[PDB]
Amino acid sequence: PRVTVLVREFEAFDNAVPELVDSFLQQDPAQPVVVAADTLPYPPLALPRIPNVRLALLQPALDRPAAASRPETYVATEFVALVPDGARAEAPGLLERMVEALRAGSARLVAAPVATANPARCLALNVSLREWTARYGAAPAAPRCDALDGDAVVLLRARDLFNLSAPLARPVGTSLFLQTALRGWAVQLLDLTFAAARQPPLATAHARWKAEREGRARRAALLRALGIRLVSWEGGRLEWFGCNKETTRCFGTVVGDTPAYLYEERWTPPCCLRALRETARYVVGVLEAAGVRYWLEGGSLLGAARHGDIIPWDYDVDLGIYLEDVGNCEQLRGAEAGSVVDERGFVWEKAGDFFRVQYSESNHLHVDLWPFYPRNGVMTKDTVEFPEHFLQPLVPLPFAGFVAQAPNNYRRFLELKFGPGVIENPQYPN
Amino acid sequence: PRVTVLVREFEAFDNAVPELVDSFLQQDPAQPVVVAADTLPYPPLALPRIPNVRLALLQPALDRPAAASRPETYVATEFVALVPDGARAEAPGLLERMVEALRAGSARLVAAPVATANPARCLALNVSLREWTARYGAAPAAPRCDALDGDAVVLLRARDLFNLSAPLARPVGTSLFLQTALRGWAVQLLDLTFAAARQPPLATAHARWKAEREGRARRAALLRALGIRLVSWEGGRLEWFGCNKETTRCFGTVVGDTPAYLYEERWTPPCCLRALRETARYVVGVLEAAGVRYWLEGGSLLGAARHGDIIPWDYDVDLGIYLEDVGNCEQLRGAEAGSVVDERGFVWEKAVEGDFFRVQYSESNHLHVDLWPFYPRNGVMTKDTWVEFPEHFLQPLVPLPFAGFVAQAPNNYRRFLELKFGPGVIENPQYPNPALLSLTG
Amino acid sequence: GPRVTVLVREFEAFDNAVPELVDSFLQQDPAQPVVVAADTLPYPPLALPRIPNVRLALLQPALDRPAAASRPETYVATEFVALVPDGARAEAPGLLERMVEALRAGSARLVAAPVATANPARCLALNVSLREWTARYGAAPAAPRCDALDGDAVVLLRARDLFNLSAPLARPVGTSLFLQTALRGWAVQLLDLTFAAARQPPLATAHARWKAEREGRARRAALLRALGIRLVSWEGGRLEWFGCNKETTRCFGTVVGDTPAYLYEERWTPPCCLRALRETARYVVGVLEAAGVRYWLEGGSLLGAARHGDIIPWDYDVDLGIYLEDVGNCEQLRGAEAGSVVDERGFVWEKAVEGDFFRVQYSESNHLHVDLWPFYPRNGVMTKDTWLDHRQDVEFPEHFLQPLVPLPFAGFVAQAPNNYRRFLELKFGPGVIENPQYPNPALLS
Amino acid sequence: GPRVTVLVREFEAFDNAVPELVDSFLQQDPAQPVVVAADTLPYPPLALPRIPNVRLALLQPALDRPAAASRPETYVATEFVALVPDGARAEAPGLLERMVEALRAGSARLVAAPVATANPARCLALNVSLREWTARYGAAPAAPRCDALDGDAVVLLRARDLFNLSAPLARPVGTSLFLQTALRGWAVQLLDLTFAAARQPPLATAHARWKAEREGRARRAALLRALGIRLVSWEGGRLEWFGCNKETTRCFGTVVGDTPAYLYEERWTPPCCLRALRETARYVVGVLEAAGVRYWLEGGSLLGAARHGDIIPWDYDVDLGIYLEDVGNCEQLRGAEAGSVVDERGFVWEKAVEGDFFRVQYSESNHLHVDLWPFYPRNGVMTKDTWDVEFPEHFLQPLVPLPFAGFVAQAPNNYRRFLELKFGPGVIENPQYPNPALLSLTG
Ligand SMILES: *[C@@H]1O[C@H](CO)[C@@H](O)[C@H](O)[C@H]1NC(C)=O
Ligand SMILES: *[C@@H]1O[C@H](CO)[C@@H](O)[C@H](O)[C@H]1NC(C)=O
Ligand SMILES: *[C@@H]1O[C@H](CO)[C@@H](O)[C@H](O)[C@H]1NC(C)=O
Ligand SMILES: *[C@@H]1O[C@H](CO)[C@@H](O)[C@H](O)[C@H]1NC(C)=O
Ligand SMILES: *[C@@H]1O[C@H](CO)[C@@H](O)[C@H](O)[C@H]1NC(C)=O
Ligand SMILES: *[C@@H]1O[C@H](CO)[C@@H](O)[C@H](O)[C@H]1NC(C)=O
Ligand SMILES: [Mg+2]
Ligand SMILES: [Mg+2]
Ligand SMILES: [Mg+2]
Ligand SMILES: [Mg+2]
Ligand SMILES: [Mg+2]
Ligand SMILES: [Mg+2]
Ligand SMILES: [Zn+2]
Ligand SMILES: [Zn+2]
Ligand SMILES: [Zn+2]
Ligand SMILES: [Zn+2]
Repeated sequence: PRVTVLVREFEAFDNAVPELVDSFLQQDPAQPVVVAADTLPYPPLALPRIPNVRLALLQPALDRPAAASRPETYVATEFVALVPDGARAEAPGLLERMVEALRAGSARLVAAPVATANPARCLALNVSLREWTARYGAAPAAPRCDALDGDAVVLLRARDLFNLSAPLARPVGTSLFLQTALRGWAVQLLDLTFAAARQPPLATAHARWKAEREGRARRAALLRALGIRLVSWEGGRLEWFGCNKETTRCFGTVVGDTPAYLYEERWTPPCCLRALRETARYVVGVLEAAGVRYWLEGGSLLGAARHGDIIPWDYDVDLGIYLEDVGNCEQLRGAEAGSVVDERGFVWEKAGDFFRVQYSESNHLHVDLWPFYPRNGVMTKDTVEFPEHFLQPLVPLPFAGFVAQAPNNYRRFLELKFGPGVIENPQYPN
Repeated sequence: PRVTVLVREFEAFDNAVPELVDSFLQQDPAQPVVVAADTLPYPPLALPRIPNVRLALLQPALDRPAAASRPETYVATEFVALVPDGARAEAPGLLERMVEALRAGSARLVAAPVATANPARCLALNVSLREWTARYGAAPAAPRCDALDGDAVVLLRARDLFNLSAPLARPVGTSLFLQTALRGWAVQLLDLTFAAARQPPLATAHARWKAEREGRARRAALLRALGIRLVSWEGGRLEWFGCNKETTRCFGTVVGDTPAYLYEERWTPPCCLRALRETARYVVGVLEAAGVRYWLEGGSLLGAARHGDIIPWDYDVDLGIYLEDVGNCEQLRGAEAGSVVDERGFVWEKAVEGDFFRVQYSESNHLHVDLWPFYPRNGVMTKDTWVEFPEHFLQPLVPLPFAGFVAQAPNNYRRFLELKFGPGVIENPQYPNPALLSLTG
Repeated sequence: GPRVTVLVREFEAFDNAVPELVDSFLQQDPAQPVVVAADTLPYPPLALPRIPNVRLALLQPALDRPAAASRPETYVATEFVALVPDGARAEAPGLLERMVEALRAGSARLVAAPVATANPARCLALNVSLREWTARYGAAPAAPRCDALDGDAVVLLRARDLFNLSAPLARPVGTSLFLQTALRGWAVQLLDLTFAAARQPPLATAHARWKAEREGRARRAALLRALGIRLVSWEGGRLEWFGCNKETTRCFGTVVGDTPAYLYEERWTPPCCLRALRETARYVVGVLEAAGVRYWLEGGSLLGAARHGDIIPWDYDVDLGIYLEDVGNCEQLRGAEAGSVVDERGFVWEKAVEGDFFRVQYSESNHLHVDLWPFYPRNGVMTKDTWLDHRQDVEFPEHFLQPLVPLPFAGFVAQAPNNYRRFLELKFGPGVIENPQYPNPALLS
Repeated sequence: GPRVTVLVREFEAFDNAVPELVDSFLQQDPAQPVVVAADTLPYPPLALPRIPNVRLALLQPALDRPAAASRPETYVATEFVALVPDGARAEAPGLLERMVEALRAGSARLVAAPVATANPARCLALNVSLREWTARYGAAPAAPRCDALDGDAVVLLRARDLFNLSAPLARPVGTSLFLQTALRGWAVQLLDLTFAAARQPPLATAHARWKAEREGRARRAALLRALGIRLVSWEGGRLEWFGCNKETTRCFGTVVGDTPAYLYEERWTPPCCLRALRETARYVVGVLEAAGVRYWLEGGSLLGAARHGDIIPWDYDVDLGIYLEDVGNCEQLRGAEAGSVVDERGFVWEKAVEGDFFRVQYSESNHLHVDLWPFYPRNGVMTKDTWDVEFPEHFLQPLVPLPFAGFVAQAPNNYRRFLELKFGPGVIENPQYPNPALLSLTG
C-alpha cells in the first residue's frame, strides 16, 4: 500500500509546505513526496534533500527534456494523495485507511477533509461544455458527491489522475472535479480528518488578501483556458468569465454565417447571449421611448415562440420596424449621417437597408433593425414580404427577460417565413 | 513513408496551409501530415478527411486524455519535417533527399530554404543560461549552423524533436534553435530549395502587420518563459526582455543574502546588471559634481580590479564616501530627512538601521548603490556601525575602470583588497556553487 | 495494479549493456521507474536518459550528501522491485506483471525468471552454517522451488523484504542475495518465463570477459570473507576455500584467556584452520614415528579423539606427549634446541619460551601449531620440571603408556594411552568425554 | 529520563580504556545510555556491563542480521549524542547536562568540552572545497567558536543531526565529523568545561602508541581518498597529499570524449594533478630555454596565464607553441622523432601518433602532459601543415615574459589581442567554470 504525497496548492510567498513534508516523514522516513510547482519557489522551500522527496517543476525549460515537466514521471506508486498546504500528518496510517476505503467503495476518488477553517464540503457538479457552463449545487447523495469545496486530501489511482488532460492545473480544487465529474466519476467524502498545520500559512490579513487575489486570478485563467465562461450555483449566484462591455466578443468575425463556436461543437457562449439580451432590452426601450413601432423578426421571433429566449446557438437579434417611424428616435437619425455612440455606450450604424446597434465600441454583438413600409396591405423592403394584418395588432410575447412585441398569430407568421413545424423541430447544429 | 510533415507556424486569419497540405499530397497521397495548433483554427482549414492528415490541438481540454495534447502522439515515422506556412512541395522526392543528407552527415538537423522573400540564413548562436543571454552572429562554418533566420523546412528525428521540453513553442524559428544549440546540435543548410506557395499568405501590408504584432508578442512571452533576458547580434543591437525603470527588479526581495537566481543555478540577469551600471555611473556623476570624495568598495572594488566590471553574480554596488562631504550633495542632505526621488527618478534614502545611504534605480526597481560614509580618527577611517582601514589608502585616490566608466579606487587597491578579503582574492573568484548551496541553504 | 521498480546492480563500468537494458524497459513504459546502483560514479559515463523516473543510486559516502542518499530503499517507492542483471533486455510486454501475479499466487517470497544468455539461471539447494563458516550447495530437491540460483535471472521480490536484509546489494548479488534469503528460510520460485538477452551483449571480446571474470572472482572472495564464509562446497565434492593456507596468516590471531576471538562471535574454529591443524598433526606424527620418538595424544587432542576421532570443533591447537629421552632421535627436535628450524616441508620447529616444550608451526606465516610435551619417568610416574597453569597439566602413571593403543584422530591412526577414558577423567574430571564445554566456562560457556 | 547517549567510536581493541570510560558514566547515573560502536566485535572482550542501557553496536554487514543492526541511529533513543573518545572519564556530575544547556542556548550545532589528556582539543578553522579536493585548516579567528577540533574532546550534538550525515561514525571521527559539519557551515563551540582523563590511560607505552598511530594514519588516508580530499594544508602550507604522483597513474586516468572524469563528479582538476602539471611545465620550459628552443604559452595555458597567472583550475594539460626550425636544438625532441624517450629525470617525450606535435608526460606511469605545437613562418604567418588556428608571425616578434604556474614563461606580444583572435572578444574577462547540468544534458 504505497502512496505518494503530491503537493500542488501553496503560495511561494507564504506556505507551510516544510511542515507538511516533515510531518509525513515523521510517520515514514522513506515516504515518497512530490512537491509540484510551475517555477522554482522563492524564498526557498528548503525541503529535505533526500531521494524520496522531490521537487517537480512543470514549466518548459531550455535545459530539460520533455519528461522533466510530466508529473507521472515523478510518481511510481499505485496511488497518489493530493495534500493542500495547511495540512499535516499526525496519526499514522491515514493514507492506508484511505486506500482501503477506495478499494472497498465504488467511487474512483476518496477524500478526507483537513481541519482548517474551511474543511471540504460535498457538492453536486453538472458540466456542459456545449454551453460553456458549470453548475454547482448541494449534493443529494452525500457523502458521495461530484466535487468538493474546501480543504481535503484527495486520494486516487495514479493511472486515473495522470491520464486526465490537466491533472495539476491550478486551482486543483476547481480543475480536478471539473474533469472527473465530466467523466462521471464520484468522490467519496470519508469520515477521516487530517489535522491542520501547527503553524498555519497566511496568518495575517494582508497575506490572506494577497493569496485570495492570486487564487481568483488563477481560477479565472483556468476557466477561460478550459472553456467555462459561466459558473452558476443553486440559489442563483452567477460567476462570469467571458466577454463584457469593455472587451471583444468571444468569437470575433463570422465567415459564411457560421461562427467559430459551431465548429468547436459548442453553442453560443453565455456571456455573448447575456450581452445580446441586454442590447435587445436596451434597444427596445429606446424604440418604445421614441414611439417607434417594432416587432420581433427572424430567429428572434422564432426563439421567443419556442422558449421565450434567444436560440442558444444564434449570435444576433432581429427586429422589424416601421420605416415611417425612423425619424422619431434620435439615434437612428444620427445613424443616417454616421456612426453614433450614445450616452450608454451603444453604437448605432446604418451601413444600406437596415440599422445595426452594437453592444459597445469593442463588443460587436448587435441587434439589426429592419424597416418595412406598407405599400398596399403588404409590408415590403427594397433590397421576403408579408401581409400587414400580421401587425394589426401586435401581441405581447416574452423574450430575453422582458415582454417584447410580436406579430399577431405569430406561429402562423413563423411558418410562412420558415416552413411548417419550425417551432417544434429546431435545426440543431451538428 | 518515413517523414511526417508538421505545420506549426501559420496564422488562422490568413494562411496558405490548405495549399501546403495539398502540394505534399499531390506528390504522395499517403504522405503523413500533421497541422499543430493551440486551438481549433478559424476560419476552418478544411483539410482532407483522410487518415494520414491530422489536426493536432495541443491545448489541454476538459474532455480529452493527456495524450491528446502531446505532439509525439500524432507522429508515427522516424523523422519530422517542420514546414512553415508559405511553402509548397513542387519537385517530388525532396523529403527523402533531406533524409539521406541527414544520415550521411554529422548534423542532428538538416534544413532546406523556402523560396520566399525571407529565405533561411545560416547563423551562429551561443546560449548562456547563467547570463540569461542568447548571442547570435554570422555563421563561421556555413553551411553548418547553430540557428537559422528565415523560412526553411527543417528535418530531424522525431525522437530528438519530441524529447525537447518545448518542441513546438512559438515562434518555432526561435524556440527550436535555442534548444538545439544549447545541446550542441548543428543544423546543416542544404543546397535544396522548396518552392513558395502560388497564393502566398499575408500578401497585404495590413495582414503582415497583424501577423508581426502577434509573432512579436509570442516571441517576447517565449523568451521570458525560457529565461532569455538579452538577445544580441554580433555583441550589439541589444534586445532586452527583463526589468527596466518602470518595473520591479527581476529577483525581487532577497532572503538570507542569497537572491533567487542563485537557486536557479544562474547569475545576475543582464537587465539587472545594466541598471546597476547605469545607477553607479549616475551616482558617481552626482558625487563628483557635488564635490563628494568617493571610492569603490567591497565587491565593486574587487570586480573593478579583477575585470573592470560588476562581479556577474552580484546584485548591488558599494561606495565609500567621506562623512564630512555628505552636506555637499542635495540628494544626501534630503535623504537625511526622508526618502527623496530626484529629477531623474532615482530614490535616495537614509538607512536608519546600518547608517549608510542607499540610491535605488527607480521607485519600482530597487537595484541599488550603497554609500558608506567613513570619517578619520588618528589616521584610520572608521565607522560607528558594522572593517576599518588606514587613511593613507585614500591619499591619493587612483582612477580605475569600472562598469563602462572610470571610477575612483584606493591607491594600492590590490593590497587594500587583500587586507579586506584575503590574499589572492583577485585571482580566485568565489564562483557560485549550486551543489554547495543545495547542501547549506 | 502492480508497480515494479527495475533495479540494476550487476554490471561493469568498463564494458556493459546497461543503456540498452534501460531503454528496452522504457520502450514498454515511458515512465518505468529504474534505479541503477553503483558504488562510485561509473566512468566512462553510463549516459542514462536524464529523466526523473531513471535514477542513479551511489552507495558511497560523501561529504555533501545525507545518509539517505546511499540507502537504496529511498530510491524505490513501489511495492515490488526486480533485480535485473546486465546483458538482459525487455522484449515481450508485461513480464514484470506476470512475475508479480505469480508471486502473489505462490508461497515463495522470491520469484525469478531466467535470462536467455549463455548461462541462464538454474535451481539450487543451499544450507548456510555460520558457526562452521560453511555454505553448502546441492541439486534442488523440489525444483522449480529453490534456495539459490546459479546463473542469470531477473529476481522479483517485495521492497520491504529486500531492503530489510543486511546487505541487499552486496556484490556479487547472485551469491550475496541467496546466502541471506536461504539463511532466513526463504525460497525462490524459478518461473517458466524467460527474458531476452541484449542484442549487443557486454564483454564481447575474450579479453573483456577475462578481465570481468577476474574482477568478479575478486569481489566474490571479498564478499565471502566479509560475511564469514570460509568454505563453499558443491554436491559432487568440489570445495572452494576462502581462508588460511600454507602461505598466509592464520585466521584468528593470538588467543587471550584460553578463548579465541571466534568463540565470542558465536562461531567455532574456521574449517581452514582445522584442516591445517590436521595436516600438521599428521605430518608431525609421521616425523616422530620415523625418528623413533614415542608419542601419545594429549589434552584436548586425546579428548577429541575419544569423542569422535577428530579435533574438538572449537579447539585451535594439537597436543602430543613424548618421552624426553627420545628427543635426541629427531633431527628437527635437536635443531630446535639451537633455534628456530624450517624443515623439508616448510614446517617450523622451535623450543618454546614458556615452559620447556616444543612447538611445530604449519608454516613460517601460518602459526597453527602442534605442541610436544616432554615427560620422563621418575619411578613409574611421568613428570616434567615446568608446569603450565592448567588443570589438565599434571603427573600421571607410566602404566598408562605401557602399552600405547591405536585410536583414530584427524584422518589417521594415532597412538593414545591405554584406558584413555580413565586417563582423560583423571586429568579433566569424571564424565569429561560425555560433557563437552568451552575451554574456560567462567568467561564463555 | 536521560537525554544524552554516550557514544564511543575512537578506541583500539588491542589497548583501550573503554571499560573504565563506561563505568565512570554509569557511576554518575546507572541508567545512563552508553553505546560502543565498532566495525567488528572487539577482541579481547570489553566485558561491558550486561544491562539494557549499555549496548555494543556492530557496523558491519552480517548474514543473520536485519538492515537496522548496522545503522547507529537504531541504538540511540535520546535527543542528543555525546561522542566520547577513549581516555576520557566522567568525574564531575552533570557535565552532559551543562553541555545540553549550552547547546540549546547558543547558536552552534555542536558543542564540545576538552578531555584533560596530553592532547586536549584545540579550536581550528577549516575550509572544505570539494571542487578543489582540498581541506584547508588554520588557527580559528573567532575561538571559542570553531569549524573543527584537533585533539581529545567530548562532542555533543543532536542525534538527528549526527545520523543525518553520510558518514557519521567514519574513522577517525576527529577528521570525518568536522569535514562534514564545516562543509555544511556548522560551527562547534568549545566550552569552558573539562572531562577528566582515565585513571589508567590507554596506549601508555611508546610501542602501543606507535601501533595506534600507524593504524590511525592508515584509516585517515583511506578516509580522505574515499571522500575526495586530495590535499590537506595548514595555514596554506605544510602540504599533505593523498592523490597521484610520479610513481602512480594520474587521478582521472584515460579521458573519453575530451571530458575527464572529474567533471562528471561536479568537481575541478585534482590539486595533485595540477601540481604535477606545473612541475612538468616548469621542467619542459627550463629544458627548451637551456637548449635554445623558442617557445610561447599557447591556448588555454596562455589564457590561464593572462587571467590569473596559472593553469585554469578545471583544465588538465598544458599547451606551448615552438618554432619548428628549433626542434633540433633539444636532444629530447630529436630522440622523440625516432620513438619514445624517457629522459634522465623520468619525463617521457614522444612525437604524436597523428597530429604532428610533441608530448611530454610527467612519468612513465603518470600521463599528465605538456603538448608542444611547432609552427613555421610562411611569409609572415605561422602555420602547421597539420590541424590550432593559424596566426600572424609578428605576435612572436618579440615575445614577452608572463607569470605562469609559479615561474616566468614566454608569451606572444599583445597576448590580450592574441587570445581574442583565437578564442573571441572578452575571453580573459569571461571565464565559465564547468556546467555539470549542461554536461548532464550534452553528455
Ligand atoms: C539531512 O541533510 C539534508 C542535506 O543533505 C537536509 O536537506 C535535510 O533536511 C536533513 N534532515 C534532517 C532531519 O536534518
Ligand atoms: C445536473 O443534471 C441533473 C440531471 O441529470 C439535474 O437534475 C441537476 O439539477 C443538475 N445539477 C445541477 C447542480 O444543476
Ligand atoms: C493511463 O492508463 C493506462 C491504463 O491504466 C496506463 O497504462 C497509463 O500509464 C496511464 N497514463 C499515465 C499514468 O500517465
Ligand atoms: C532526452 O534528453 C536527455 C537530456 O536531458 C537525454 O538524457 C535523453 O537520453 C534523451 N532521450 C532520448 C530518447 O533521446
Ligand atoms: C523493513 O520492513 C518493514 C516492515 O516489516 C518496512 O516497514 C520497512 O520499510 C522495511 N525497511 C526497509 C529499509 O525497507
Ligand atoms: C577560509 O576562507 C575564508 C573566506 O574565504 C578566509 O578568510 C580564511 O582565511 C580561510 N581559512 C583557511 C584556513 O584557509
Ligand atoms: Mg509561516
Ligand atoms: Mg443577421
Ligand atoms: Mg550589499
Ligand atoms: Mg588441544
Ligand atoms: Mg594449547
Ligand atoms: Mg590538449
Ligand atoms: Zn462572450
Ligand atoms: Zn532585471
Ligand atoms: Zn583459517
Ligand atoms: Zn592527481
